[PDB]
Amino acid sequence: MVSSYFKGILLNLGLDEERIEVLENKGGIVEDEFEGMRYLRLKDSARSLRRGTVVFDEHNIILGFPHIKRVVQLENGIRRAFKRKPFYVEEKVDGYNVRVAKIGEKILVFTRGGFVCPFTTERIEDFITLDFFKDYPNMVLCGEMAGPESPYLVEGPPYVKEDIQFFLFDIQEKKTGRSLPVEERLKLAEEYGIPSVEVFGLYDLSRIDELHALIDRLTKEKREGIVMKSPDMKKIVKYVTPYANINDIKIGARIFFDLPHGYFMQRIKRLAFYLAERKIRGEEFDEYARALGKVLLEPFVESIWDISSGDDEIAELFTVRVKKLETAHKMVTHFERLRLKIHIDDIEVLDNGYWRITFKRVYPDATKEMRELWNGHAFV
Amino acid sequence: MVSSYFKGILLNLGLEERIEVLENKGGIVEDEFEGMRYLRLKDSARSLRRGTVVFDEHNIILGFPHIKRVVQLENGIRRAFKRKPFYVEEKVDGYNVRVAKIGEKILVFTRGGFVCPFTTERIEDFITLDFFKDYPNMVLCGEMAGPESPYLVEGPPYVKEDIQFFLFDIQEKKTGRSLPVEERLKLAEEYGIPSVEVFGLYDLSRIDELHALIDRLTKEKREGIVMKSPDMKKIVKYVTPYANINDIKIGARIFFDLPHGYFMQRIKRLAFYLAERKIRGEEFDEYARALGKVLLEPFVESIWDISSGDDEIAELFTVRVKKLETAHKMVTHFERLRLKIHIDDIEVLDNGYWRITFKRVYPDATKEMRELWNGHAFV
Ligand SMILES: [Mg+2]
Ligand SMILES: [Mg+2]
Ligand SMILES: [Mg+2]
Ligand SMILES: [Mg+2]
Repeated sequence: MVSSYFKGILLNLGLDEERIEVLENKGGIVEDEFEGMRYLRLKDSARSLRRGTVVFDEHNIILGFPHIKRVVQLENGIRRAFKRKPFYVEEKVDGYNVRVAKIGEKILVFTRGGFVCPFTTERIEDFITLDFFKDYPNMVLCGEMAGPESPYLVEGPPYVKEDIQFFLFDIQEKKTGRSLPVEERLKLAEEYGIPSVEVFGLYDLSRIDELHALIDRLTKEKREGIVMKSPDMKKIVKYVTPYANINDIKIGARIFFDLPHGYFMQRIKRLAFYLAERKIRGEEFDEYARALGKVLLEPFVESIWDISSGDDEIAELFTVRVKKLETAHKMVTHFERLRLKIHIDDIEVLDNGYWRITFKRVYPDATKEMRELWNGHAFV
Repeated sequence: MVSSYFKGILLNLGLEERIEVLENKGGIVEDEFEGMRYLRLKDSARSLRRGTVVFDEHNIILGFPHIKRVVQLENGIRRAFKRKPFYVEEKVDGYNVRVAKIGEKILVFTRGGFVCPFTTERIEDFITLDFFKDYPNMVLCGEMAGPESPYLVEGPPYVKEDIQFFLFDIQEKKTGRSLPVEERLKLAEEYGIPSVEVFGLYDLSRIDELHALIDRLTKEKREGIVMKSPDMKKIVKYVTPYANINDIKIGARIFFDLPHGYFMQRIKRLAFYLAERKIRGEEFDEYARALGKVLLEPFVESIWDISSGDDEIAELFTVRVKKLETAHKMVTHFERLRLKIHIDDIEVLDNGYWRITFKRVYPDATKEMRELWNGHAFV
């Protein structure tokens, strides 16, 4: 299933031969390839090797990016995680996660599951300079790709007016995955001109009222929230705005079916805890209640009306810019391997010579369930 | 674990290897009420649904079948009934009971096959027993519904106190076969058995009057309808937007540890009603405000509750009983069902009945809600 070459490295990393075989049998480790380079991808977690870890050889091991725990009550979440000790507060940028690393003679960009993104890898030199990897070839840039022309999202931060951008939020060591302290990472980002998430400053529990004011401002500005980090990067907690929760519901409600478990309920819970913590009442409360009802029902009702007349499927349209037409071809192939039903809907050349590719992703299982229900299917 | 007497009947009913798996896994269990032992089917086995109870070779009470719902009324009718006629009955919001003569006793069973000590002791208050003198092999299936219920905190608006029985089926022992609608209604009248309201005989061509009926039931805070072919072979339910919104209001006080999809299924049902009826503008906005309010207001109120104090999320509800012993039997029964319920208040009514106020607490929902309020971090 997977070569003993890769199993050999997993052993040198301390993994047990018996565990390696179980992972191989269950598909928890799989082989993949990008432009001729073979690598092992961890679909499941293995000891200190997180999901999304990729292995090319004994040195080129890129650990998966760790999950970040959330709090839904900000003040008490800070007291529990940080006590009264200081922490950095960074913008949580709404995009997709990437890890950028020098592998052999190539710069590869890995998405969260450990796939090489052909779009982001081809265009990485538009978003960052590569001087960093000349000096720090054993280091991994971790960041968010975010913007209005994204291959993976249909929303983004409001200050990105076109195309897509990189926002550094961590620098990690190969093989160990160890994060540099915040201050060192920011010094490297400035030294190399690497675009960074916005750092709002150093805060602590005693400054909770300013943090609430920050959340309210990010809400009005249609931004997602914050990530709180101890200076040594050992404690990390996220917290999202009510806008993030309401807009996610709006986007998701067009599809409604076949979404991750709890997608809607978790966000309703996050809204209720925000409303409780901030003691919002009266007319202000009613505005949130009306907004929640609207984003649950209006996009869903609109899709029911759509699927009730015709053979059209529920779809999302999105665009990206590419330098070479071949890249668009590589994306369609990549989208299929990821089991997504995506095709090219439109192509245009821009005034700067980039191709603007409009993709259409359809949701056939969600469409089928919605249409069967509309056509009167009876269920227990 | 389970007697060879009961396993023998299960075999005579068509179930031998499956019987042993059921015994080992606890899918069939033995129970007892006032000295009568019976087998209860905790899981379904072939044509024997969950809630089937077995006392002997003859006294077999089949579990009540699930009823499929439609969320799009006009197309659901076209699919289920085509253009053939069907009866339309009120769906009464209560709990399901099966009433049967077992030996010399009249026992009342809830959906899972437990004898309800409350409904069994008081059954003569809700129905007459003449029916079982003439039809001892028949089972009355009905809804117990009202403002003083042991199992619900809502009920139909036209029941002003206590609780009432509403007949909706008459089934044969052992076979579970339902009598045709017209025959069940004639029996209900002959024996004075209270019935669910029958709105009449409808068909697809009368879909606009059915919509008008739904709108009236919503305005009157009633749950919906059950549609039945005259031979009882095709049965479909459809609930009002009020039922969906009020269920959410009730559930949102607790939010956690509820059945999977409890909220999402009702939002789905709300959306299909709004689509089918082409509701728009201000009328649409009223439904969106109502949905937002019932999701958030009870939930926020409970967060405020658990944030100031050490109290647990609780529901208060009352019932009337004739004997205090009955209240004692209910507390014991509630514990056996793994519910944290205790007696909060007791009073004697002007008619000599005891009104018992129970308090059910929700320790698992309370703990999760409180941990979240106290800043617990989670993936
Ligand atoms: Mg994100
Ligand atoms: Mg979002
Ligand atoms: Mg019911
Ligand atoms: Mg109800």
